[PDB]
Amino acid sequence: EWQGLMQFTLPVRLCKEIELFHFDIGPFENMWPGIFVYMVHRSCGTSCFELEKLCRFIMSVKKNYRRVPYHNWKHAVTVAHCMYAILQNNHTLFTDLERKGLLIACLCHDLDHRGFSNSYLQKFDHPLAALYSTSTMEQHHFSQTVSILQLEGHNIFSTLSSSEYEQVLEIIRKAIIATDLALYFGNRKQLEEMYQTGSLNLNNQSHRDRVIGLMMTACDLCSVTKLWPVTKLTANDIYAEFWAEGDEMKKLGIQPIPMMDRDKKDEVPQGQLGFYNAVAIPCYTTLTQILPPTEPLLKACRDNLSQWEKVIRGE
Ligand SMILES: O=c1c(OCCN2CCn3c2nc2ccccc23)cn(CC2CC2)nc1-c1ccnn1-c1ccccc1
Ligand SMILES: [Mg+2]
Ligand SMILES: [Zn+2]
Repeated sequence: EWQGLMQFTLPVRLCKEIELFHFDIGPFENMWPGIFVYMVHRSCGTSCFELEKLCRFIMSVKKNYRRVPYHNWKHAVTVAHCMYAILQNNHTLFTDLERKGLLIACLCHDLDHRGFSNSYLQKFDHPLAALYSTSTMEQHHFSQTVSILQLEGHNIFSTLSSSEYEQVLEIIRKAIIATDLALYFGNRKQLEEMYQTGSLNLNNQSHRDRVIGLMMTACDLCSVTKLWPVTKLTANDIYAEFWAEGDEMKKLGIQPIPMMDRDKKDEVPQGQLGFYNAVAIPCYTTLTQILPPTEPLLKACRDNLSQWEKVIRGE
């Protein structure tokens, strides 16, 4: 498997398309691992990682994604692609160390997801909630990443100094934890404050950390930035997972919230429209302000918002 990954070369017809923000990995399933390799080589360089070690890692990350409806291997690579697209359009702003870290972080950010939110795990006293009190899945996601790296021949960061090793793991850690949506709101609030006051400074490390976290949220939610046919289909996978969690609450004789209730299916468009307005639009708006080149993400999100409006209005 990993041996065949080393031999892979991306088709020429996709060389330009992959650079686009709205690129869908959808039709190219068996290429997803190589697509990641491609993005790493172009963004970090071919001399960045040992090829064999990188291929082992990717395949192990792959297998450690469960067959859940949404929080799966496809979502891992999709997010990793948005990160690539963001990094490619802001080539100067991010350090060599940040580029490696972020692409890996995105690929691993949902490692071994079960399809349950943190709320579910904490409410029903799951062992992971017993372990990680806050940002439950996210800490497990990072924990799984460290485990995969500590496997033999999987340590891709072995050619980096002890100091560079502890830096990149912290970059990954902060970035995976930043994918907790609960933390996004506070983060985006502070960022807008710093923008309008003009106190945003990318020399300041904690300001870098905030921007990266927003980038994470942006890359994580990037299903709302694809062409409508793709966005719509992915919305199905998201709700399939929401409802399965709701079903597990129903099995205990507990009514879930309408979002996780499949008997409330009809309100999905209005649910999306609100989510777009409250969460997605402000996310990409603030990101576009911070990184003008990422503007095609906001634009695409605007387009899907109006599609949802048309769904509600019946058009
Ligand atoms: O699509 C999303 C979404 O839709 C729900 C909209 N709502 C609100 C009330 N309500 C809705 N549908 C309803 C239908 C009926 C009734 C009330 C309803 C909500 N959330 C946030 C979720 C709480 C973690 N995230 C995404 C999203 C977009 C892209 N990735 N991604 C994501 C992020 C993290 C985790 C999973 C998915
Ligand atoms: Mg997650
Ligand atoms: Zn995610």
